[PDB]
Amino acid sequence: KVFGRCELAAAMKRHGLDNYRGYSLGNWVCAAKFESNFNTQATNRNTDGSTDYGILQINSRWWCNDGRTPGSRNLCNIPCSALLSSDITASVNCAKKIVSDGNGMNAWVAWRNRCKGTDVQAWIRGCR
Ligand SMILES: [Cl-]
Ligand SMILES: [Cl-]
Repeated sequence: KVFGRCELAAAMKRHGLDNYRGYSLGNWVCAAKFESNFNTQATNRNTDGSTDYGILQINSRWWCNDGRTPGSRNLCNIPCSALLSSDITASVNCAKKIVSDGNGMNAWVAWRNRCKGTDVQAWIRGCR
């Protein structure tokens, strides 16, 4: 599923990401744009051998199991493939754990490099 921008904002708000750990909804939408281009099916291998999965590019070294990342933890207790669903529920629940872990949204490299410090509210402007 390639989400539309407002469509993703709606789904993230429904699942309770707006202001979760103090991050406004446009932070989450901006993270998704730059991590996955709003594509639930996105996968990208990282230099360390892990892979990032789904709409928020959640990593196989710590958060989900893909069965090919030595030293994997699976702190969200999910197969990584479940993060590619057209339904974002598992991705959102796992992102909640991630963002609660200590460094907040800085856990998302694309957020830190392309969203943090910018006008993130622009990402939900025009949406109902
Ligand atoms: Cl916002
Ligand atoms: Cl924070």
